[PDB]
Amino acid sequence: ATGPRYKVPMRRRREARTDYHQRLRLLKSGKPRLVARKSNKHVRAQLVTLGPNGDDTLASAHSSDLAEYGWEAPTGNMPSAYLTGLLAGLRAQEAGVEEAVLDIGLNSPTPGSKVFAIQEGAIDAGLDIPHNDDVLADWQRTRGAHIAEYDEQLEEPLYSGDFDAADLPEHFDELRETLLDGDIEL
Amino acid sequence: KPASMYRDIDKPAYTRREYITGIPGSKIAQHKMGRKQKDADDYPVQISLIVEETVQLRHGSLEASRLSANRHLIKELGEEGDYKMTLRKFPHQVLRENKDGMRAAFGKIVGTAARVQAGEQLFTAYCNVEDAEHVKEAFRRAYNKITPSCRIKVERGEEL
Amino acid sequence: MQMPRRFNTYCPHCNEHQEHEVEKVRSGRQTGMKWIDRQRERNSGIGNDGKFSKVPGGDKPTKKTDLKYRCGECGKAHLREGWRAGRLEFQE
Amino acid sequence: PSSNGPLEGTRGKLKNKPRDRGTSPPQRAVEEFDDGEKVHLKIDPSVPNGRFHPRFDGQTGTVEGKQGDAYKVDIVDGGKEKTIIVTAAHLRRQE
Amino acid sequence: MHALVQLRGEVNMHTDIQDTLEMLNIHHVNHCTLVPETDAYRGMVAKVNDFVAFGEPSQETLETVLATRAEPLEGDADVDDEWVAEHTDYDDISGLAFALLSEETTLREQGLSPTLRLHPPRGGHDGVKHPVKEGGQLGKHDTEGIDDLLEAMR
RNA sequence: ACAGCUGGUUCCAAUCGAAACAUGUCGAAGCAUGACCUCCGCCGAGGUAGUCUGUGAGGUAGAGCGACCGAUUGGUCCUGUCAAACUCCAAACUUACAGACGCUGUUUGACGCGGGGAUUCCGGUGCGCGGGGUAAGCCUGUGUACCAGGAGGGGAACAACCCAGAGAUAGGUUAAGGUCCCCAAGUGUGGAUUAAGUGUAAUCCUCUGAAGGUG
RNA sequence: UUGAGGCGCCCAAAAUGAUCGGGACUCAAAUCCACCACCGAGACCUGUCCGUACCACUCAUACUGGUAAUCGAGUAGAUUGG
RNA sequence: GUUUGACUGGGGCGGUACGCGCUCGAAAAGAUAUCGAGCGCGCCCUAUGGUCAUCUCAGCCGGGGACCCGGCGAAGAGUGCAAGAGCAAAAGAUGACUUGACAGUGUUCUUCCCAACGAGGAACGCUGACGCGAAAGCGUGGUCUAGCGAACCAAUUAGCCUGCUUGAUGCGGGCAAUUGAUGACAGAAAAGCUACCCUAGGGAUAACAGAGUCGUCACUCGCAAGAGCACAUAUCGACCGAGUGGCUUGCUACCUCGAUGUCGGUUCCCUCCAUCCUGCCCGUGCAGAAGCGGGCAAGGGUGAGGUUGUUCGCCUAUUA
RNA sequence: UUAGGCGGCCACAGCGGUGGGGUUGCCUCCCGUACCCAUCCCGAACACGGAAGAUAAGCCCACCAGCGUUCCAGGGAGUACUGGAGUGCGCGAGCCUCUGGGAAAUCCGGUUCGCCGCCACC
Ligand SMILES: C=C1C[C@](OC)([C@H](O)C(=O)N[C@@H]2OCO[C@H]3[C@@H]2O[C@H](C[C@H](O)CO)C(C)(C)[C@@H]3OC)O[C@H](C)[C@@H]1C
Ligand SMILES: [Cl-]
Ligand SMILES: [Cl-]
Ligand SMILES: [Cl-]
Ligand SMILES: [Cl-]
Ligand SMILES: [Cl-]
Ligand SMILES: [Cl-]
Ligand SMILES: [Cl-]
Ligand SMILES: [K+]
Ligand SMILES: [Mg+2]
Ligand SMILES: [Mg+2]
Ligand SMILES: [Mg+2]
Ligand SMILES: [Mg+2]
Ligand SMILES: [Mg+2]
Ligand SMILES: [Mg+2]
Ligand SMILES: [Mg+2]
Ligand SMILES: [Mg+2]
Ligand SMILES: [Mg+2]
Ligand SMILES: [Mg+2]
Ligand SMILES: [Mg+2]
Ligand SMILES: [Mg+2]
Ligand SMILES: [Mg+2]
Ligand SMILES: [Mg+2]
Ligand SMILES: [Mg+2]
Ligand SMILES: [Mg+2]
Ligand SMILES: [Mg+2]
Ligand SMILES: [Mg+2]
Ligand SMILES: [Mg+2]
Ligand SMILES: [Mg+2]
Ligand SMILES: [Mg+2]
Ligand SMILES: [Mg+2]
Ligand SMILES: [Mg+2]
Ligand SMILES: [Mg+2]
Ligand code: NA
Ligand code: NA
Ligand code: NA
Ligand code: NA
Ligand code: NA
Ligand code: NA
Ligand code: NA
Ligand code: NA
Ligand code: NA
Ligand code: NA
Ligand code: NA
Ligand code: NA
Ligand code: NA
Ligand code: NA
Ligand code: NA
Ligand code: NA
Ligand code: NA
Ligand code: NA
Ligand code: NA
Ligand code: NA
Ligand code: NA
Ligand code: NA
Ligand SMILES: [Sr+2]
Ligand SMILES: [Sr+2]
Ligand SMILES: [Sr+2]
Ligand SMILES: [Sr+2]
Ligand SMILES: [Sr+2]
Ligand SMILES: [Sr+2]
Ligand SMILES: [Sr+2]
Ligand SMILES: [Sr+2]
Ligand SMILES: [Sr+2]
Ligand SMILES: [Sr+2]
Ligand SMILES: [Sr+2]
Ligand SMILES: [Sr+2]
Ligand SMILES: [Sr+2]
Ligand SMILES: [Sr+2]
Ligand SMILES: [Sr+2]
Ligand SMILES: [Sr+2]
Ligand SMILES: [Sr+2]
Ligand SMILES: [Sr+2]
Ligand SMILES: [Sr+2]
Ligand SMILES: [Sr+2]
Ligand SMILES: [Sr+2]
Ligand SMILES: [Sr+2]
Ligand SMILES: [Sr+2]
Ligand SMILES: [Sr+2]
Ligand SMILES: [Sr+2]
Repeated sequence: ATGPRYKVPMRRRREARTDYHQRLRLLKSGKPRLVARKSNKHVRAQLVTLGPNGDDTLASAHSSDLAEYGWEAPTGNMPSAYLTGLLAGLRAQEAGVEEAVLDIGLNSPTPGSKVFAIQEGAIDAGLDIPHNDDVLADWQRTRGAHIAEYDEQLEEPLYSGDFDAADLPEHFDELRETLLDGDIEL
Repeated sequence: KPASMYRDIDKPAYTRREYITGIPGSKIAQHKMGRKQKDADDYPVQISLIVEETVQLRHGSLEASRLSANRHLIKELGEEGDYKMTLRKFPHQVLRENKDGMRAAFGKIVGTAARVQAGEQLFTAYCNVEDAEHVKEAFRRAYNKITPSCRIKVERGEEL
Repeated sequence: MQMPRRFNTYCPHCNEHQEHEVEKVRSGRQTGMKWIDRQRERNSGIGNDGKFSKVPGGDKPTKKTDLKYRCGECGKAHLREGWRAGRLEFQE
Repeated sequence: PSSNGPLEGTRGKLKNKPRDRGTSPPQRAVEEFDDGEKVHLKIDPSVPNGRFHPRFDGQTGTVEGKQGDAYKVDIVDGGKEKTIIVTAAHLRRQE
Repeated sequence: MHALVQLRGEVNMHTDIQDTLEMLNIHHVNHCTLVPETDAYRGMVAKVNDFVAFGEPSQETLETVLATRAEPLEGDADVDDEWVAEHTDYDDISGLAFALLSEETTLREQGLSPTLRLHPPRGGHDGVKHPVKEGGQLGKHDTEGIDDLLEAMR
């Protein structure tokens, strides 16, 4: 910018998208990174391996294509997150991937957050990831109990388009259920 | 002291005032001379003085020459004539003298000199075509008080 | 630097972690029944002695902190190295 | 010299050029080498741990196994052979 | 293909230079060798530039010399057409001479000593204290100049 | 008596051939341990004094600084200068590894390994680069070749400047250097300058000659 | 009138007897630019011999034959035959 | 009876370049000297250490040198202490938790380039135990390079081994390791005089003299500011610059320590010229007379005395 | 890649600027605090839940060279410097010839307003 002596941060740092200091610590384990990233309406869960020209993605799982299996609900909540995790956890299981380290990116290590909830799904999928049980949310909030009991405070539908009025966290079970099925086209 | 002691260049460049102390002040009083408000392009004639051998000029030599040099122009052209002479060099090289015996010989700072590579312009005057001979005579004097032989070269002067 | 009177540290014993105190060696006296109390009179007589006719030596501009790390449940201690400290305060 | 410390007269070799200031990329602090591979020893001024003795910058060694995550590169100082312990952060694959 | 000729003694000449000369199979003053022309071979002569006389000889001269000064790998046997033909993949001096110049073979590859032990230049040379350009005898030469010498050192 | 101090230590020849330096030492006129010299045994196919190319290390020369840094002019942006302990730049060059050519080694066994015996630890000079000192046939570094421990030729004489590294004997051609005599070889050729005996003096403690001036 | 180059002159004083080694030299026996022919080492080439190393033969380290462009200086010192 | 070190442009005095770290010297790899230039270390901190969370600093601008809001701001802040270096979602700041400044055993490099050598140091592993974190991971002290010490002896610590025919008791010998220091810092416990001297040696090293050097000294030259009532140049002459000499002094340590007799003087011989007189000259602020300055010139001369050993110098009277 | 995730090289990518782009699609700004979580005070942030609105920011897309930077041309410059050699010159400091290398500043003219990898996706 100013002159020759000037120092311009690595691109991905200007952009403020990669925390290299943390990244390094991650990269050390040698295990693939279970990339967990949010979005206002969506939630992604990539499984990355290191490469000669840049990281490789051996298995992803987007909340969007979560409906591809029969999800008629929103795509930016705990039920959503968990599932997406378990989905990528499976696909990854189909690539020879057995263990990984949770890469929560620039997000925060908050207890019960969707990320940990994403991490919980990949674990359940069969993958081996260093975790901390009591940091994960309670099985219910993972289902959608926190949200269902919210629509109980109705008077106005929790949703716009009709998925249903009282909402069905059971659906969560229904979908999860459908994933443990051997057939299911991944 | 004799110029023989510090006329050649043989010591390392020694000018880091941040490490040197007791450095005597320059004997030079003016680098800009004559009508220093006008400009160099304002004159037809531009005669400079060139040193023919690379050397070291103690500030006492610069001033000693610059003095008697300019002093002439002031005489022949008035203390406000239409000219402007200049001394582009400055005494940066610090000079020491070991004044005991050869034990702990590093000297004590005594002077300052200006390293002038051969072929350079020590002085540069700017005068009108008329006083061109008074400037040449003003240099003939100045080059008698520095160590190297010199050339009085015209930088702009078809009038001859 | 001071020194916490009771800090949580390890020890070359119980393969675990407890509480280790901080006590500057109060040392001990001269037995009188040692191998030096006898050869002090046997390596003498009339004249000089060399090591027995010698005197104590000076010290460094500081004294390392010589300690003894006593244990809580246990009750015994070991020995580590010392640090050149002009002083030291076993805070509380 | 005036002192015989490891960094004696290493202002030049152990310092980054302006635009190379600050933290370094992780890609090379994790690079994996194979026993036998020739590597160029060069310390990364930006990196602190895993440095070999400066006197060995510029040496081209042969990875002969590793210790911990760090490598054990073989080089030859003058005529004496030595085994240098260095971390990837300070290594570059030859050729 | 160039003709290298040491014209300056060993005393006081750098070691890395003298070592180069010996590498180019030349061990005594007045000894000569026929060196190819590659990057490698260039670097060497360049480095010896001051204690030698070099250049490319005329097929003619190269013959005159080979005739008078080539030797087996061991022996007094004169290297003459017959000799040449009876041992070399060639038929006569000119035959050999052409290959050396064309850079197809080497005095060694044939069973000839890499060195052509010449004789002091008859009438003396142009001096070893200046190059050819300054009127001396050191450095690169004119195919004619080179000959003038080699010729004179039959 | 002991001495790390001076002196001396007796026959021939053949092969190789130093160190005058590093670390420690009441050590500096001495030792010890390395470097280096040599001898013996072992190993068994590579080795690398040169060059070229490829992959790396580097901030000295130079340069430059509205690129840091600290110096360092003046004018009502413009204008005047610097840096062993400055650097936006940046060599030549030195240097790690590999390949190639060269050279070398596999009956002359290299590279390497083990063992016996040393000497040595007052160095010197030229050149290149240096640091100190007005300087020095000074003091102290560094690279290198030489003296030391190197004949012979040349340089008037002259350790280290030039040629030259040298078994005996012999014939020949040359090198440095020289060809008027002393003194082997030209009172050589074409041409110009000089009138001072300038000069007939590569290098140099050694051969001076300066600023300035010269119809 | 002015610019540039060459050789020379002035600047230029020391102690037993002046000096380019000396003599002495001036269209040179100086200087510079070219050129021609020579003189001149133990170097280079070459005949013979010697030593040393290696090869063949051999019990031999006795003969004989062979190779050295890539062997032949040396203080301290190590080694070995006399 | 012994001790009373070493370095050192001779020794003494002074100083420490006597152990350590940084920049430069150092000639772009590594190594590299001097009483080389700049300057430090012989500790300090129980948080000023460890981790995690949160955050971004100097300086500047604008709105209400304390505080508050916004903006510019790759780093100029801070990081214990020299210097050079590292660092910005941190190695810096804040908060909280924590005490890894833990036990033990190694690898490698450094110490000591190459190339052998101890203590000390560092990077990097493994076992045990801990601390923080969601986790990867980070913590074998403070971001890196200084802050350090052998044996003998004393004290202290865990377990175990052991003490002369034998049992009990007491007191000992030992494996492992901590502390206490040798700074002359790879560790001796330790003052001086000698002109009454002595021996071994050294020109490896000083004093006279020689030799090199010429800063110093003596002399010259260039330029010529200035004054000389006007006038640089009759005469005087600053500054600066260029040199010659080898009489002064200093420097060096080449020659001489199995000795080259040391100041001044005297006596007797030769020489130099930068000339004091004498000869011939030029200028003059040259009337003359007497000078002042200068040129050629070394044939001849340049003397006697008072103080002081004096050289030098001061003084007297003669003198061309 | 009709707007995405993870990257490598880490300014050719910076600084500054112009123009275009989004009905159930994407990314956002955005709407809102019952919960997990949260602020030494603030749902600002962090965290959670959700679409009424928007393409004005961001982001993606096309382009601009004024500043900064990368590389290139020509000029500077085979200049500065330099490894090897010389009975070449200079009183000397130093210079020159031959041989092998060879800048920097600056000026003018081009280039540069990122490149490439894996995954997901009308
Ligand atoms: C730290 C150091 C100490 C010591 O070790 C190296 C050594 O220990 C010592 O000299 N003195 C100690 O005094 C304290 O403990 C002992 C020690 O020995 C004394 C006798 C002495 O050894 C001979 O006379 C003693 C009387 C037995 C005394 O008893 C209490 O040597 C240096 C002095 C060195 C500087
Ligand atoms: Cl995210
Ligand atoms: Cl204590
Ligand atoms: Cl190392
Ligand atoms: Cl020889
Ligand atoms: Cl004459
Ligand atoms: Cl015999
Ligand atoms: Cl009288
Ligand atoms: K004497
Ligand atoms: Mg004791
Ligand atoms: Mg440097
Ligand atoms: Mg032969
Ligand atoms: Mg002849
Ligand atoms: Mg000749
Ligand atoms: Mg003998
Ligand atoms: Mg013999
Ligand atoms: Mg410079
Ligand atoms: Mg000798
Ligand atoms: Mg004759
Ligand atoms: Mg003469
Ligand atoms: Mg002494
Ligand atoms: Mg030491
Ligand atoms: Mg270096
Ligand atoms: Mg104790
Ligand atoms: Mg010591
Ligand atoms: Mg005596
Ligand atoms: Mg002497
Ligand atoms: Mg006598
Ligand atoms: Mg006279
Ligand atoms: Mg006379
Ligand atoms: Mg008398
Ligand atoms: Mg728009
Ligand atoms: Mg000369
Ligand atoms: Na003194
Ligand atoms: Na007894
Ligand atoms: Na970096
Ligand atoms: Na004795
Ligand atoms: Na010694
Ligand atoms: Na001694
Ligand atoms: Na080869
Ligand atoms: Na230079
Ligand atoms: Na020595
Ligand atoms: Na020699
Ligand atoms: Na002679
Ligand atoms: Na003459
Ligand atoms: Na001998
Ligand atoms: Na002592
Ligand atoms: Na050790
Ligand atoms: Na003189
Ligand atoms: Na003298
Ligand atoms: Na006398
Ligand atoms: Na006279
Ligand atoms: Na008297
Ligand atoms: Na508070
Ligand atoms: Na937009
Ligand atoms: Sr000097
Ligand atoms: Sr002059
Ligand atoms: Sr007894
Ligand atoms: Sr007693
Ligand atoms: Sr002390
Ligand atoms: Sr070097
Ligand atoms: Sr003639
Ligand atoms: Sr003529
Ligand atoms: Sr002149
Ligand atoms: Sr005279
Ligand atoms: Sr011989
Ligand atoms: Sr011999
Ligand atoms: Sr030999
Ligand atoms: Sr005594
Ligand atoms: Sr003295
Ligand atoms: Sr650290
Ligand atoms: Sr006293
Ligand atoms: Sr007396
Ligand atoms: Sr007179
Ligand atoms: Sr006297
Ligand atoms: Sr007196
Ligand atoms: Sr809100
Ligand atoms: Sr001279
Ligand atoms: Sr001079
Ligand atoms: Sr080129």
